[PDB]
Amino acid sequence: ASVYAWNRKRISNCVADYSVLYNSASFSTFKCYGVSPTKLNDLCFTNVYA
Amino acid sequence: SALGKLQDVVNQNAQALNTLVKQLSSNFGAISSVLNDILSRLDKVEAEV
Repeated sequence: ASVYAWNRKRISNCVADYSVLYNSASFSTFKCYGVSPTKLNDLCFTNVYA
Repeated sequence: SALGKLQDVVNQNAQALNTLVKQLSSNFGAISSVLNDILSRLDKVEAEV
């Protein structure tokens, strides 16, 4: 969607494997501001929104 | 009211210990007050500060 009408999808009750997402070099910008890209697979999350 | 001095000393020591043990909940500019919560989310370089 547009930047002023961005859609937010609720991600809950599922297994999140961020290692596969980080190993993919197809992403040009990947910057974390509160966590690390390597510690995502060893940490739970309450509510995830994209 | 006769043993006020000993009770006052004991209360001062207890309050000092309570303040020293409660200062662990502060952040001092960090993201959390528990070192395990910081070492389990950040890396070596970024958590160092």
